[PDB]
Amino acid sequence: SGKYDPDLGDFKTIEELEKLKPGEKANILLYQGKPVKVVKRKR
Amino acid sequence: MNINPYFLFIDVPIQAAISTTFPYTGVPPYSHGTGTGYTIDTVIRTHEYSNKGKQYISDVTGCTMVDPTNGPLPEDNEPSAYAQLDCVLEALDRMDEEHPGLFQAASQNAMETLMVTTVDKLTQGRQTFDWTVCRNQPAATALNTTITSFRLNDLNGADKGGLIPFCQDIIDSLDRPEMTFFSVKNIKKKLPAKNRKGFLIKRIPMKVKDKITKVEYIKRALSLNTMRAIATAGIQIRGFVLVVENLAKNICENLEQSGLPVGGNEKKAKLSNAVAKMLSNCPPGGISMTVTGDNTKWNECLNPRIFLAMTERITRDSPIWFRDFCSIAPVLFSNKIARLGKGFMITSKTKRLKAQIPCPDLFSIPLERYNEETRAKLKKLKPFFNEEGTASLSPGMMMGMFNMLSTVLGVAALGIKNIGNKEYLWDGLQSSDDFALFVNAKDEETCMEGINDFYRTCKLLGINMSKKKSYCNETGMFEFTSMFYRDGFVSNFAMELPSFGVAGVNESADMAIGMTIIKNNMINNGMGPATAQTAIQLFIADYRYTYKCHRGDSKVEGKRMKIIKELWENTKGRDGLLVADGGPNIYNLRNLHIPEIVLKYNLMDPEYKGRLLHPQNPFVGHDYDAVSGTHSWRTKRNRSILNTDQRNMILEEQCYAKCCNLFEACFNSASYRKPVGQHSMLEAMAHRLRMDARLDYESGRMSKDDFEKAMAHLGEIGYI
Amino acid sequence: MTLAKIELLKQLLRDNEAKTVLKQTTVDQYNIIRKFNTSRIEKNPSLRMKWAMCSNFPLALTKGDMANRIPLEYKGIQLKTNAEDIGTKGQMCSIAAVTW
Amino acid sequence: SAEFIEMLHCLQGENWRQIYHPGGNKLTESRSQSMIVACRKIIRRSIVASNPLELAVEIANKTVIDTEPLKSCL
Amino acid sequence: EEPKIPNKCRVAAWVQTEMNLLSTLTSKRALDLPEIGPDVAPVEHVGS
Amino acid sequence: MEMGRRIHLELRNRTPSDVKELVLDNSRSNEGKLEGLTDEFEELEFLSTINVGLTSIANLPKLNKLKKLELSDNRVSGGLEVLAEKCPNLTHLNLSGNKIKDLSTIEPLKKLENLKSLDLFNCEVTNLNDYRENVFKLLPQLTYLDGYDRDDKEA
Amino acid sequence: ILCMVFSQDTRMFQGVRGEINFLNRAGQLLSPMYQLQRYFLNRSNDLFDQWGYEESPKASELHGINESMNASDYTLKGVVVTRNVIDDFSSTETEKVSIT
Repeated sequence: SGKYDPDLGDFKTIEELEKLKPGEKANILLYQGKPVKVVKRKR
Repeated sequence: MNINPYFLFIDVPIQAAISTTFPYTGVPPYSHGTGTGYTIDTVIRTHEYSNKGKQYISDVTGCTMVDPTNGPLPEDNEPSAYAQLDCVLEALDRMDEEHPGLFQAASQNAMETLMVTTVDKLTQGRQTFDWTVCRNQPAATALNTTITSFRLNDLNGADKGGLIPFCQDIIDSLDRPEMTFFSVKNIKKKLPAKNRKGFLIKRIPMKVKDKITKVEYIKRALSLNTMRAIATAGIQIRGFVLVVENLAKNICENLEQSGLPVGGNEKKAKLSNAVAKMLSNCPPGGISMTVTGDNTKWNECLNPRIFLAMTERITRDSPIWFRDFCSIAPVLFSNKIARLGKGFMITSKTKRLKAQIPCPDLFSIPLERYNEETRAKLKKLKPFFNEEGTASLSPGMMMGMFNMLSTVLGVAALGIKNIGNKEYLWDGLQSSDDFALFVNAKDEETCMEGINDFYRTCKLLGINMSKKKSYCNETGMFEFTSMFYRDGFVSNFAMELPSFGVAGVNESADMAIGMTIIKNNMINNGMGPATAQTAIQLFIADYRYTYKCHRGDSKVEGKRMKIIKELWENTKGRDGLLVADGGPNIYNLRNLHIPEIVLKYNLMDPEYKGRLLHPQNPFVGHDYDAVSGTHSWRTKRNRSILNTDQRNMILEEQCYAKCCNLFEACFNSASYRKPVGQHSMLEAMAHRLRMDARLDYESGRMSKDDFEKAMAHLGEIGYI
Repeated sequence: MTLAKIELLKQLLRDNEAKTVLKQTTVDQYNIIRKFNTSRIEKNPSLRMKWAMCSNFPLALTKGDMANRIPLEYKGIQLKTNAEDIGTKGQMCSIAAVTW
Repeated sequence: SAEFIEMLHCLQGENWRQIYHPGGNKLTESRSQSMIVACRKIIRRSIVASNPLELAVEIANKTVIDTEPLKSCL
Repeated sequence: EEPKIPNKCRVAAWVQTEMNLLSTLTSKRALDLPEIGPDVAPVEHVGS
Repeated sequence: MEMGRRIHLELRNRTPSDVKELVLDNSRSNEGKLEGLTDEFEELEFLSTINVGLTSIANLPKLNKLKKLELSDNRVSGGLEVLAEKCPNLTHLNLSGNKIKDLSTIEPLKKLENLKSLDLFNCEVTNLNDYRENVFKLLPQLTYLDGYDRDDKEA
Repeated sequence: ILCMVFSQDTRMFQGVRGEINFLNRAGQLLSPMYQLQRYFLNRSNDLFDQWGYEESPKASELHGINESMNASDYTLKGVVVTRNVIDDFSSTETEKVSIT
């Protein structure tokens, strides 16, 4: 849904991703220097 | 659920369960300190078990001597060193009769090997006690120092090259009234060093000449210094012990009872064969019993005089000169003098002080100032103490120095096979410290009578069986030198495992040495396939860490890893790249004896093959098996001080410090502006000042007057 | 100041011992005294090579056309050194050089 | 045997024994020496699987010794 | 000075807990060993 | 301070059936009990008993609406089967800091089926091999534990 | 270095080699004295090289110090290190001081 936003915080581990709730946006890292911002979906 | 590891023994035989209990076959770091106290205790115990013998005063070294041989027989189960000569001679006679033509052949082979050997053989050994400096030095350095001292004393045995002339010169040097030699003396320092004052104090060594009276050299040669070996012997003893041990090894090799020098699965074969042989000839309906005997104070009870008797009996039909050569070692050991080491340490808590009392001043203070144990030990050691901080020690063997002869004596004890013509027959195996005894009889009562007779017999020969560390059980299960045998199955108690890190030579050499070490561990110590593969994995990990040669396709970063990644990208035959170049490892059990270059040759890129195996590459320049390529580089091995005389006389003149001070400012203002490469420091200074003046004038720091003045002075220097 | 250093060098040259030591002893020999002054030999070969590899130029290098064929720098990475060495009496090369 | 000691690390152990045979320039029965081993593997693949017949014939029909089907060589 | 011989102590209950816990399976591993060449001989297969 | 004072403060001198939660913390108890809570209580959802010195569970009103209960820092060591006969509707159980000897103490929770989370911290039973697995197969009804069943959610 | 800058010695001025346009964390241009202070402290080996050297203080205790701060002879022009105790800062009057 977006791009790297240091304000939202650092990258979130799979442990936090799995316990996340729908409608909440998080940040992940593909590889060194290419972060991305994602959002959970019900579907 | 509280775990109980010992419960494993319920479901597994203990022989397998306790396999490889100690990963280390060497020595731990936390072992009870072997200092002056330990050696004092050792000498005390050696003299304690033989105090009923004949005590006299040596007329050569003027030291107390104890001779227990042919002494009163023991009346108690305590350890005894009183070995009757007649029993030993009879045992040797029985061994010779059983093995006709054995002693003669072994003595002949030993004398021939001695004739063909060379002095250089003495350099293959552990730390040796150098007498010129009275310390522990490498074998080569000790031999060189002894040779130099002999040359100074008109003794040139090493010149002839043979070992016989060297030993002849040793025994002749034992006769010179005054012995002159070289020694190293340290003197303090006054040369500059930049910490906060350009001045530091250290120690510099110099070579000096020192002379010693006859008795002093005699005592020094017999001295045994201490660093599970307890002491080391100098060079005057090494050749004779070498010859005697070669003789004993020749005898042992043909003794079926001897457990040496067997190594590898041959040990298992010998164990199983001995068990099978003993069971086969068991009396119909009889009982076979096995004792995993151990010997307490083995080397604190064997007497050098008994070894001399054994050597004389063995070489009864041999040239007289060889007989004397063999006898020279036991007589030297029979007069051994122990060195007590550094000394003790005494402290005062109230004033927060401590001091070190060296061995010569051991008794210089009242005994009340030593703790209880040291007080008692010194009280007991007083009679056997010399004024030069050394202890006379006639008996004992201070751990392994005649291990082969010890095994021969044990085999002789095992060869009697009967006493009183009773209904029991004994035999077994023995390797220089431990014996397994098999006895066949009718009932266990007769077997134990035979075991008792064997115990008494070995007592008569000075061998003391350990009642507190021995047991008996029906034959089929026992132990022999940390190797448990159980109805065919065989396990090890302690196995040496590969140590962390590479061998420490170079990439290809380190890889080859690691693989050959793993192969040797498999062959000898019996390492299973899975363990060997895991060892290969660990060695590869350590090798990659040490050489920074991770896989080319890995994501690690490093100075060398960029080029490795580029090579991996540019290479087609990625299976043929060496591990040192980030390639894939392909080593496994079937190919642990093949160099990786040979393994990967068929898969290497031809261009990569040419680059790697270039006949003239700048790295290689000018055991294990490998291939000479660009990975056989050599590291800079050049340190210490050379030009010692010139440097010492320069540093002792005066003005060196001023030269250093002038050098420091200019040549440290910049990290590296030195025209190095044998340039005279004055020339480098001249060039540096010329460039500095040029830059100052160009930037305007100096006017033309100062410029010309500086060049005038620089013109006067001679490099402008 | 250049003049101050110049005058100090002349004053030092007035004395014979300083002049002799400066004329004979080379810049290469200057490093040697500092080494034994504050350095000595080590042990534990496994760790010794571990320390050596991390250094800049631990590998000895031969002298010849091939030695000079490889460059001084590569993608911002040094390979060898120009000035002669004392021990090997030749150039010294970095580990990366081999990979190059 | 000179050729057996070199591999001893992989032949004999304390409580195990590996049956290994040497080699060296035994070329001439190439095709045969191939088919047998290939055929062996097929059986090793079929015996474990249920109903080995169809699987064995399938693997045998779809195997080629580098130019030709195994059937022709057999 | 006299030698400080080691004292004498009774059973410590924490060693049992140490053994119990160190033998449990956690959620993380810290072992990453390199690879080995392909296995051909039966002994290599058994070891693998 | 006493359990009665806490009851009065929380209820504020009102009918017992007016609050669905209680906070009995830092309250001294007679021989380690939870007196001051009469059996007349009919509605209760949350409970909190910390530093009460409770040594046993033998006095508790019969209930059918409680879903959470909190016990901590107590020397209680005894069978908890009585909870089934008193209130078999527990969902959150907290025994952090309690004193339980062996696994047998937590056995009687099998008959309870509504329990989903159980807490046992620094307990003598917690320091055992496969305690996590052993408890799980001993209480199949359990859906949560000290916090790491499979993920992390909050009560 | 600080006494050097404060003394306003002509040699210190002639020893400058870079540039003086620095500011503070608040972003202000300082007087040339403090700019020189910051320049010399940042680059200590700027006025030290061209300052000039002076013979060591030949005496019982007076001994020199070189540019590297080691207690080495051939000291800086003027600088002297005495192996004694200098006790200073007497009469701490706390005299009246105004604040702008």
